[PDB]
Amino acid sequence: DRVKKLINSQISLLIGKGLHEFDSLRDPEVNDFRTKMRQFCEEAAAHRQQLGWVEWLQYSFPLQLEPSARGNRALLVNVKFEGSEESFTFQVSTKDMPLALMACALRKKATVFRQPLVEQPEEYALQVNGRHEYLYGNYPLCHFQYICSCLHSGLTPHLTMVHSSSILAMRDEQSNPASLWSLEQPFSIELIEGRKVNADERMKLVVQAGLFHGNEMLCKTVSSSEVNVCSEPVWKQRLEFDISVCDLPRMARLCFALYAVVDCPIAWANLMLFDYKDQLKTGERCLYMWPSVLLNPAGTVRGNPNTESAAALVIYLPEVAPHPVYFPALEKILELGRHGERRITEEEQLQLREILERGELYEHEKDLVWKMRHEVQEHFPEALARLLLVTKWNKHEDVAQMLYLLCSWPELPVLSALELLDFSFPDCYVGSFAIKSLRKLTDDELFQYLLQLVQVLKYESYLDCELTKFLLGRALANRKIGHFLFWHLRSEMHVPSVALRFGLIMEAYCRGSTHHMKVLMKQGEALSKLKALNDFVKVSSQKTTKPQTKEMMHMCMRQETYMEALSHLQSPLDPSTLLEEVCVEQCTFMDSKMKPLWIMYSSEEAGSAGNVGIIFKNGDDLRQDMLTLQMIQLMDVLWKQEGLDLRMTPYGCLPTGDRTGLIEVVLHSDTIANIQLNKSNMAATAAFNKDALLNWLKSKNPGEALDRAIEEFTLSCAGYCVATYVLGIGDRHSDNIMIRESGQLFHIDFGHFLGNRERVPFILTYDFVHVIQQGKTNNSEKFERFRGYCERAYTILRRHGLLFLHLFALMRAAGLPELSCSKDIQYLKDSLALGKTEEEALKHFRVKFNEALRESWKTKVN
Ligand SMILES: COc1ncc(N2CCOc3ccc(CN(C)C)cc32)cc1NS(C)(=O)=O
Repeated sequence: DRVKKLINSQISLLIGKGLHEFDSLRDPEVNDFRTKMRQFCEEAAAHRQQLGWVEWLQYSFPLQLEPSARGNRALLVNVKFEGSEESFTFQVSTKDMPLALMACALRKKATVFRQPLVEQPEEYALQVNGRHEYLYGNYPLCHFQYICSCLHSGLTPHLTMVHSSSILAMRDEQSNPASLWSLEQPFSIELIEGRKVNADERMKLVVQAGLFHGNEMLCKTVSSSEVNVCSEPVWKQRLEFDISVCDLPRMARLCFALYAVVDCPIAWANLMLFDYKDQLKTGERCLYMWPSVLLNPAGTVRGNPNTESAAALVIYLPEVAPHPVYFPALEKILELGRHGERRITEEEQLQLREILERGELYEHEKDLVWKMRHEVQEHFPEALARLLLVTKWNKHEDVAQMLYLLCSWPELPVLSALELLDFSFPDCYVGSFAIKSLRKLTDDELFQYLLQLVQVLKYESYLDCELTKFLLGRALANRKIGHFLFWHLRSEMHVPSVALRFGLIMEAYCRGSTHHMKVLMKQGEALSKLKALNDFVKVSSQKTTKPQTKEMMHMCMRQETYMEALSHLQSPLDPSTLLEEVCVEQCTFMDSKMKPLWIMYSSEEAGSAGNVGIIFKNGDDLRQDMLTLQMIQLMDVLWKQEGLDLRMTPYGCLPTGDRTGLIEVVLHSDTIANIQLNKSNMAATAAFNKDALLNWLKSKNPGEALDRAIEEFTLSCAGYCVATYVLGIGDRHSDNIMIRESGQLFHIDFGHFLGNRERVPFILTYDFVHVIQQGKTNNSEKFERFRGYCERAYTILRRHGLLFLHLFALMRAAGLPELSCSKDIQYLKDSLALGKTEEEALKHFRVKFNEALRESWKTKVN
């Protein structure tokens, strides 16, 4: 009673939408979703509460492994036991496993405490000090991201021996508190009227209507008659479509576009012809229209919630029978589809093989794919998508024949399944099949594609769907998946077209983890304070000097309400990172229009690794930055899987609200512009501005360390030259390029990509060529190694070209202005030269790299 009511108010506050608002809709689809998903998520919670202690570590602290390890050398490690000040430093091999390190620490504890211990190494796990990260399992130490990170930066790993009883105490502490196919007549509707229409009185109003199965028309579009512009237009007319009622596929959507003609677009509205319970819709429909920015088939099938101001179209769906009509059950479909004809010549089998291994077709090529559909299934199962695209979705007999093959189709690789999630495959059985083949995604692969899977929810026609159930089950089985699923949904609650769907998924998730709900509430409280703090800084920076606004920001942060809200939270950018003590004196803000905040933290428990920063931004939109950075990270994983480490810096970036988000601070780094300012009385001051970068590296890396820094610069420079070229990152200048004290170069500010439109050429800067060449004018040995790194990076990306294409195609659902159409996708197709052979693509890259070298030399002339 009192706990339920409190939890309900806590979910309302967390998701940014009162749960009573779901109840007020009196929507049976909303009610069934809420009841079935609450049950599903509570069942997941009960399974979790009884997990074994090692399984609970897999849930709460999933392993962070090196990409090359997924599916020798000496090392110094500092190990302590929980709640003990005392620690032990000892030598291990990078090939040693956590258990050997643990047995070693237990022998030391037994010698110091003078007693032969009862404890076996099997009863413990290794925590990374002051982090929600653990080392466990039969993996050598160098396979762990944390150990790998220490090895490269020279730092000593600091670990804590945590007993099973302590992990079990965590699990316990975090518990949830106790017949259609006979109807041959053409499809028709009555277009009754319009309400709250706003247009120029000199013009006339028209309603264009179309039937779609995804993006493809099921028949030609039909238009109403022209009627004089007014607030309440009255048509009362029959719109007849060239398709029989029996031929409407299950996922058929009726799409409307209201406009004014002398073309002046006004509004659009879509609806599914069948409901969530498979019933063919009849009766009057009031469609609350969305404003046009003509027909929008990809647009949401739910009405505009702003019923007070929105244009409304009133339609009538006729009663096609005196009894309700449902879409036929799978048994009936399989029965009709089971019947057909299966041959073809040795020459035409070569023609089919040619086009299936080849991707638009000519009409005759389509007919052969369809005729040879059984052979597509048995000998080319990976060509399923091609066959689905040749299926006549406007003929129920062909759809039955297609569904018959699909229902016995072998499971496809993850790559093939991602393509099938596109809106180009709108059928529900196709969608279910795609999810079935995605079930084999590892948590690491799932995390890599989570952003695209969340965007795909915007294409879904109904609330209760296989994709939502899949995402929820995986989120509830892995705390990190759960964390990012929550933030990707929460960051879009200000978007009315997704607020209901996203709000309902977050509620179900919360029912599955009351403890995680409170952990996320703590994060939301810090974000609420940062927004109030940022508003103060925006106002104050216009009235006074920078030192004054900064002192005022500090005084504001030092208030008890701010010190409480801003400290002791898991970072929204990374739940493994603990943001412990806010270091007010180190906090500041940037001089740009939105005055973003620079927030520093420290943790005595984590030591040096506890010194972390976040950038809070309110006013800018970080969605494209997050996507670009996720793509750069993916490049890093694919390169590392080929044994290529280009020493990349894919720092965290996460939208959290309406034009609000965080960016991970990379410490010990500066922009190229700041370094090239060549200030006097500094360790880097230069005789020639071209020496500035190398002198800065020299001051940071004395003696023998310079060699390693130049190499880190070269590797990262090759990675970023390739990444920015492939992704078409433009507006590159000295203040959006950074260098770490390690020598690593990295890019920032990804507000423009995919050419935005101009084809971005490969960029080679003389300043960077100068450092790669160790400061020498001529150094082809070092320069050409760098070219090899670029070529190797580029050829790896090309081999995974389809993965980038499939992911970017799914991202079109995000509604990013620079990722809206096929033209934007064509940019990636050209940058990766996907229509060519590897030798032709490498020849093309070489011409592009040489064109960038001749461009660079115009600066070398001076
Ligand atoms: C899209 O905006 C951003 N993208 C990335 C960063 N990074 C992330 C990595 O750590 C950094 C360390 C220093 C600087 C450069 N300094 C001048 C603040 C920038 C960054 C920062 C911003 N936004 S800002 C700070 O420029 O207002």
